[PDB]
Amino acid sequence: DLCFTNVYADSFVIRGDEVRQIAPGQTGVIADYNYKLPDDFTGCVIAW
Amino acid sequence: VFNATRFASVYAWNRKRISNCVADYSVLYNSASFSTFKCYGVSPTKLN
Repeated sequence: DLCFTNVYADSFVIRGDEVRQIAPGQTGVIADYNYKLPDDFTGCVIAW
Repeated sequence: VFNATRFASVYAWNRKRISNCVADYSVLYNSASFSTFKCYGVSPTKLN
């Protein structure tokens, strides 16, 4: 029921142990050196 | 204490009162050999 301006799909591959790292506010080498989310994030995460 | 030869049981858990030394927590943080790293009163980046 919602409508958006632009959508940004960001896709990559990480190690399966690094899934908890992707949440905003988390801190850890994947989340600290090569991908960082802001705490005011608005979207969804999908991992498989 | 981390690369120790032997650890003990949970009912006879070893306690070491570490005192009088220079601490650095970045390498302990940055080591990917450690699977569960969660601090409960301080955000780990400020531990430096």
